[PDB]
Amino acid sequence: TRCTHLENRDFVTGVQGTTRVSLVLELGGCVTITAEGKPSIDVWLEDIFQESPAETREYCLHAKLSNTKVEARCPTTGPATLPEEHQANMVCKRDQSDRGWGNHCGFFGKGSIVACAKFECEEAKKAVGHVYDSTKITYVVKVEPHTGDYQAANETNENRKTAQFTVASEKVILDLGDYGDVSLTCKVASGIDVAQTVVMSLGSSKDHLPSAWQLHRDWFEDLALPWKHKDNQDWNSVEKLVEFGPPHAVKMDIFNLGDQTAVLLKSLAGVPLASVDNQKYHLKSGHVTCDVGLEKLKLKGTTYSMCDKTKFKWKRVPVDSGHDTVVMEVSYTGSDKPCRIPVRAVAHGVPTINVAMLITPNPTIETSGGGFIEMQLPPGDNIIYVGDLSQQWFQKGSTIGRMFEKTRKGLERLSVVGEHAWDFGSVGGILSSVGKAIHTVLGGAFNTLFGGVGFIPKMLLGVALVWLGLNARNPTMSMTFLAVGALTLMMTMG
Amino acid sequence: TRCTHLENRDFVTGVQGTTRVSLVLELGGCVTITAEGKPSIDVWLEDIFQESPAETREYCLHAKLSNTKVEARCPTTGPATLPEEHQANMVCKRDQSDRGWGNHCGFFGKGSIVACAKFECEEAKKAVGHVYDSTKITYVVKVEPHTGDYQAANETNENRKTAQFTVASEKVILDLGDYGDVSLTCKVASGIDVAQTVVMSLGSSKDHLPSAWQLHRDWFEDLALPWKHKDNQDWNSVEKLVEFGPPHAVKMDIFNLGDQTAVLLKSLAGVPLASVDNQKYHLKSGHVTCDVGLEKLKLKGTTYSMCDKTKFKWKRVPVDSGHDTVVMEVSYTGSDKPCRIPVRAVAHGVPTINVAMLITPNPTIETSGGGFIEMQLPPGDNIIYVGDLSQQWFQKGSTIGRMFEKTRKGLERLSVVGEHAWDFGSVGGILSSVGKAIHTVLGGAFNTLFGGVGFIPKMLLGVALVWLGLNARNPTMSMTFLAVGALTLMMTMG
Amino acid sequence: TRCTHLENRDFVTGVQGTTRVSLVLELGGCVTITAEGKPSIDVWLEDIFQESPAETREYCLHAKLSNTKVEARCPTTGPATLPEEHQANMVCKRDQSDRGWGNHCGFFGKGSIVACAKFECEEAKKAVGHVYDSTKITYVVKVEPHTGDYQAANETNENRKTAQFTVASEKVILDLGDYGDVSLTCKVASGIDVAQTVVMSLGSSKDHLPSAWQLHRDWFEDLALPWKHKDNQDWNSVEKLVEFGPPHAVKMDIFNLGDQTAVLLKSLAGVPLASVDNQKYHLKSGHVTCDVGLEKLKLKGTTYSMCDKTKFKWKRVPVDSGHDTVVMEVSYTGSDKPCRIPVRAVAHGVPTINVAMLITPNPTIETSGGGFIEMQLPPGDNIIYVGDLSQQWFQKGSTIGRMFEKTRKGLERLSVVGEHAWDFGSVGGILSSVGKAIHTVLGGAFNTLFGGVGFIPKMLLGVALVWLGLNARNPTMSMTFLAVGALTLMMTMG
Amino acid sequence: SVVIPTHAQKDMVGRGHAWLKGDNIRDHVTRVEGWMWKNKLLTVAVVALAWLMLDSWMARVTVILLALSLGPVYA
Amino acid sequence: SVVIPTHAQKDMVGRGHAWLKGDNIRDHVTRVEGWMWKNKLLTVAVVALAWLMLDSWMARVTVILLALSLGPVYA
Amino acid sequence: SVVIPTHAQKDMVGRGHAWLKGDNIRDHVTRVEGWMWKNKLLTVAVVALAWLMLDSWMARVTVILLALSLGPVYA
Ligand SMILES: *[C@@H]1O[C@H](CO)[C@@H](O[C@@H]2O[C@H](CO)[C@@H](O[C@@H]3O[C@H](CO)[C@@H](O)[C@H](O[C@H]4O[C@H](CO)[C@@H](O)[C@H](O)[C@@H]4O)[C@@H]3O)[C@H](O)[C@H]2NC(C)=O)[C@H](O)[C@H]1NC(C)=O
Ligand SMILES: *[C@@H]1O[C@H](CO)[C@@H](O[C@@H]2O[C@H](CO)[C@@H](O[C@@H]3O[C@H](CO)[C@@H](O)[C@H](O)[C@@H]3O)[C@H](O)[C@H]2NC(C)=O)[C@H](O)[C@H]1NC(C)=O
Repeated sequence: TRCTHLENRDFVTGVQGTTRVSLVLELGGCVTITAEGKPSIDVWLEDIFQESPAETREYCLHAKLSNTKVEARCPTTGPATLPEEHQANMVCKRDQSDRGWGNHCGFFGKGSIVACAKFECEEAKKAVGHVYDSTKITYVVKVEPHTGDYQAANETNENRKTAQFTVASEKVILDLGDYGDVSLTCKVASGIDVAQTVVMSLGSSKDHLPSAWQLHRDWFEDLALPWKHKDNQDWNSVEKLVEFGPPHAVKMDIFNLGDQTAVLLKSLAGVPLASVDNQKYHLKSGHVTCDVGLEKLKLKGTTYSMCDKTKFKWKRVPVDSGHDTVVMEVSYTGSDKPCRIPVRAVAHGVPTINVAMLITPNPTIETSGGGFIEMQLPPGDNIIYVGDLSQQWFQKGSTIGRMFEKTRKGLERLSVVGEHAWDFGSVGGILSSVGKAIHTVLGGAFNTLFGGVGFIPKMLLGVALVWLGLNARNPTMSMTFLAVGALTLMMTMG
Repeated sequence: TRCTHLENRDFVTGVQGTTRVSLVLELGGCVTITAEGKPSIDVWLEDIFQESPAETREYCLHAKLSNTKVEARCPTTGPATLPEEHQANMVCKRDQSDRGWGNHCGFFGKGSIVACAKFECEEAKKAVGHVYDSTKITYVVKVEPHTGDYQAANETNENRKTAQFTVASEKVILDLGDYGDVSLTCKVASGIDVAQTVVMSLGSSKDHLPSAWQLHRDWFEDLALPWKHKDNQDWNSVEKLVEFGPPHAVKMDIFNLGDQTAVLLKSLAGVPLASVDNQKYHLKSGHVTCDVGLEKLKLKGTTYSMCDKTKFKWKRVPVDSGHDTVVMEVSYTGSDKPCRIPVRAVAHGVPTINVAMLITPNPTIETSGGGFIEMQLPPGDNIIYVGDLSQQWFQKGSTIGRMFEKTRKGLERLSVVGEHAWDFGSVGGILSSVGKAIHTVLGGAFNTLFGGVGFIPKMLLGVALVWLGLNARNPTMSMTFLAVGALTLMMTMG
Repeated sequence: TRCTHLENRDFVTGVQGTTRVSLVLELGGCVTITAEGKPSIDVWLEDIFQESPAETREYCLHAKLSNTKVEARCPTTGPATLPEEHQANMVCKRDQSDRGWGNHCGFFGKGSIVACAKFECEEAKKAVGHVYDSTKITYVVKVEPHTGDYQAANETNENRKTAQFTVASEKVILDLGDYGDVSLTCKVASGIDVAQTVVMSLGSSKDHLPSAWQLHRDWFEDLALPWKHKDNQDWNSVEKLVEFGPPHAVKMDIFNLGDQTAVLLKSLAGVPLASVDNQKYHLKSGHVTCDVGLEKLKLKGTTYSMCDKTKFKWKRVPVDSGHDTVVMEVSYTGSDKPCRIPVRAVAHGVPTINVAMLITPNPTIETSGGGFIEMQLPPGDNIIYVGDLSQQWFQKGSTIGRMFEKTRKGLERLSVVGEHAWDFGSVGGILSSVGKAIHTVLGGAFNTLFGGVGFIPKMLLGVALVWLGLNARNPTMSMTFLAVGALTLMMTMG
Repeated sequence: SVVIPTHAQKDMVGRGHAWLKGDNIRDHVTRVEGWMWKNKLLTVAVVALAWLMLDSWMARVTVILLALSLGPVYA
Repeated sequence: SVVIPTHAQKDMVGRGHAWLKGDNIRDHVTRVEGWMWKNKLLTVAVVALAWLMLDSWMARVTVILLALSLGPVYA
Repeated sequence: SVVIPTHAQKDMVGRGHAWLKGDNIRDHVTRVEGWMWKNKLLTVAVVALAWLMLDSWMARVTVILLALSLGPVYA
């Protein structure tokens, strides 16, 4: 019901006797867990949020200068000084001016001039940063079974369960009802890195702008802008936004460089977005490794008789889904209402073999509704039977395309999530562990070399390494350079 | 006198028989003319201005979106339409989104979505440009004879005259009083190119910014910002300041890129400044070529007797000016006020030889003024006599230093002016004509090639050219490329 | 007689036909001028001073800290700030301390701590600098004819006349009374370098230190000490006298480096001293080049009659002075007190040829006194006849020794004064010009290379160049190295 | 003026919405295209210079691309 | 996504005041220095590879400067 | 630690009295001798080391002087 809404969807199969499933949940994706002899469930991560986090720094994006004072002195006379050079929130500059008899100085030469102004920041032009606390960052994980009834995204499901995960949670039991219980027993250390995550926001929100941005600590702590802290009163580095023109006799024009919001936005391309509603600071790009326990799950509808075959009718006719599946919903015209649906399919001309891999394992029609059936069929011209209700079906695609798409999904998960991609659907093995170690080492090398380098320079460096290896006289150096260049090119695309 | 108020100054010396002097009056410099038998005069360019010029396109630097609308259709229902499209000041975008039964669409697939929003410009966020007219632009030239009186820049001089040169003026004859007439003939066509000049101004009052800038028409007209005319109300290219985010089912976000004034100021580095006053649009950088006629000038106080030797006191003892000259003032209390000052100078140990190059024609104490003297001395120890007054003077420098300074000033004039610098102090010689022609051709070629290229790329191109010259086997190409590279490097540094 | 009061004396013999003499008068020196038929005079530079000279930047040698204040913040609670960080006359420091639970924080890590303290300067501890003015610095030259009466150094001489020289003085004529008139023309520019000289005061009288020092502007302006100007109120670079200890949790210790007068005094070894009385700032080392005129001198007492023989008596018998001269003092006991002393000397064995070269030309007795005589006899056995008196004199030395001493004095004058020594007693010529130009070139090069290098490193570099010349067998390089090394070795000794 | 380094760290990305994904490359392409369109004789001269003075295809391509990339940026 | 090329035309310049003369050069220098400080390991690797593989000092310096000046701006 | 460079200029010394004339040389000699009297074994080691390792007499002497002059002022 839920996974059909989101395009990014993964299927997990749990063979009979399986005790636990390991997942890497991620925002913007759904996971359907199909198990032998147990109901299928949808598990997804709804949001990551903290309430009332601490702030870090307040960069000023637009300044207003109030009062300007200029002091000049004659060449032979000493340097020019102001009381304002040693006051809080003042921006000053020292330079030299050409003096003479025209400027009423006794000698011709270069004088001393100092110009000062009062720095003040516009209230709505200010970039505020917030940081997350490991003990308080909360992960909300939702689980809904396959109840056999369809509800749109704007209709609430009474069988949906929510679990909020802080570091104080070991194992969460969700009473799915007649479908048993499901455990989650998963970790918060595998999520985002709070020590290197900053959620920047702008005070002005009605300017048609995102609420917040998901930044990195190093970039946010190295901006060439004035800064302070909320409880503090005196600004730091006030001369960034102010430029002083060349002196003219006894004058020095002070110029304001305008608003730097546009430059900041132009330099933020590619960063993930975030949200703020009231005091909750959400983020919309993240993941968390979570295990699912299928021990206590229970199949509803095994003691029931079988729905009559000659009493079905279409409510929605089957259609292609967004995930290579068939979705439908039937209606039943009988009084023996709580019963089981006889679904089956056959390729045209092979009527003795069923080819339907039901995702709703045991469909039921109940007094309160039911009838939503989702299946996956092999390519070709099939026939979908629900009792006496036939529906000729032609499934698109091919086996080779399916294998290629599965490989592409694996590669994309590897590119997005990273080393945790080896923890997805892992039942415990040696290949996964060695792959994870190799990927960790490779990622460490790649991040320590080209971590803060752009896409084009990385591609050019890879090509330069490839050329050096190709022209390399010594075979060993040639092989080393070709391998490193190919590795850099492969990692660069991700 | 007036030339002494500026650090930049030029001396034009005329031998006997010279009656016309060709000058390149730069706005920001002063010229002192020292002939024989005639008074010295100061000629400089005051300002270049026009009242009420014509308009060009006006851009928007910060927009204001409102009345956002979205319309989406289901995957097969057809394309989406909005009346707000095909309307003025409305920025729109068309995209596709993922639909399905979760969004109440009968089929899974990509559906058409369209978003629109109204466009407005903030009241004081504009970059308006203006264009001068060759027939209406005005040049102001002022003349000040050397009457022996000194006045600071704050005090007005009653001996000063002004002349305005439009194309209808051409030739203006000034009456300097008892010093005769001075003829000026400035050709306006030799000034700036009005076609390629735009005086851009931001409408944002205060904000601690320059009044206006002096731009080039191509750069201003090739900008990627919305534009329109003053009289019009509808903007063009309204989508330059706006961005649309990825669709989310049945809604897509419209973003405001912010105020681009800071980027514009960042991209205007090195551009000359200007002014607007109330309605007169001035320029602070420029030049004009004038001819000065020295035939009708007279010398005041030639038949005056000589002042008494023992009645001279130092009002201002000699001091070193910024132009390797000496400036002093005296007082006289010996009655018979209209008389001639007996000023001179001799090097120590050589009392039989005078080494004074008076800049004032013949210093004279009148009934109600006189006393200021300006003069130039050779390096070494000197003695300055004004009657019986004595004052030891040590002039720093050397003959080679002065020659180097003169050639340095000539090179600066070439770098700042161009082919008109060959008309400075000209006497119509063939060398000047050939130099002017060669400079015209070389500068034309250099600007055709490297017109819009920056300093660093020009230097790298010159280095590459010299490397090609050195490495090239052929002697014919080696000399050509090495000489061209040397020309490129010398012209780029200047 | 004044030339007899010090060990540094020079003799100038103006042969017949000499009207002017060029001298280099130094502080601590005396010049005796002798002519064929004119009185001898003593010309010396007495003082160099200026009244109320300009005041340059001061320096603080000993500070006075107080109002110590410290602020600390927890590791993840933001930086610590004080209002005193942005105030005047405060020394502040930022560092990180180690926090925990015994520091009453919440997390173990690196905190932020800041310490500030008010900076004051002790009343008596400053280094005040002064700069001379070329138009107000005075050179005091005194002249004293050989009257014939001896006054000690602590007795006023009525016949001594003074001339104070500034830039406004051209040719000062001094009235010596019955001995005629003497003209003087001194070049101030040949004296001290005002622009690159500083007079530094320090301490109080009770500290038992020199009144002032004669420093170099470059050295004075590059000191690493707090500084300001008298008219200022806030010190600059107050962190140079304060050291901050390592942090300890919530504490930082601020230490006073102490009094820097001892370091400054130890750094000033070798610089000359000065003097300061009331508001005058004298100098004790210096020189100026003057030109003396002897044409108006007269010889007194030529019309008197000779004294009696049998009426003389020794008052001070001849004693070998410190400059190869013989000084006597007699007492005539006759009524005709105004008369001429018949002085005469003959070498033993030739009683018919006089040998005395009287520096006191025409000794005369007078009512007030008279009787002092100074001679310069040839080496050997002599006899001094003064009337009927006799006194055997053995003048130690020889002509070769005297020529060697003259050469030694010339070399010492080159060492001390330098390029100006070639103008001493010079009528012009070519040797005094070629040698002066060569010395100017050598001094310029030597100052440009080893201006601020010490005696030991200069000797080391000279030895290194000499060895390089000796080893390297190329003619040109060997000769260059040997010559330059020899020049360095000779020039570095003074 | 004010220099804000571009956010080159992509360690936080996910499947959520991103702020102007890939407009740095479009900005670079627009800048290069504009500079080329304003400077045509210069680019043609560079192309003819590399073509007749170099022998290796890689050398020509590298020189041309480096010139085009370094011209507009360091103007 | 608004790119405004710098005003490289200098025909109109004279002896008057100019707007932030030499600011772009300082911006470029600061950008290069900031990039180098954050990628010291990569810079050392580039220098060492140029030393190892290139046998001419001039080519070595040209390659190093090209890499350093071409990295940060295209990030 | 306030370090005040010594006044090494000789452009103003004449015939008048001076402040602590020829005291830097005396201090240098005293410092060197004092260091050499507290490091007898190290000084002997350096002398014998230059004796044995070198045959050029001037090399021996210059090495000894350089070592004994670089010891105290930098330790
Ligand atoms: C989730 O969103 C869906 C879709 O938006 C929403 O279903 C909507 O319910 C409303 C409820 O009124 C429907 O509005 C209809 O609009 C027109 C108005 O003319 C008519 O179809 C309906 O009015 C008539 O309805 C009766 C029979 O239906 C008539 O007999 C009578 O004359 C009424 O006037 C009605 O107003 C709207 O069409 C649907 N949209 C669909 C089905 O796509 C659903 O409720 C939302 N779920 C929530 C909020 O939990
Ligand atoms: C210059 O100083 C000298 C001393 O250095 C002064 O002369 C000496 O002064 C002392 C007194 O301090 C004399 O003592 C008395 O002097 C006179 C005789 O001269 C007489 O009153 C006493 O019998 C007694 O001796 C001393 O004699 C005298 N002589 C000497 C050789 O020292 C001198 O006055 C000083 N000059 C000036 C102008 O101050």
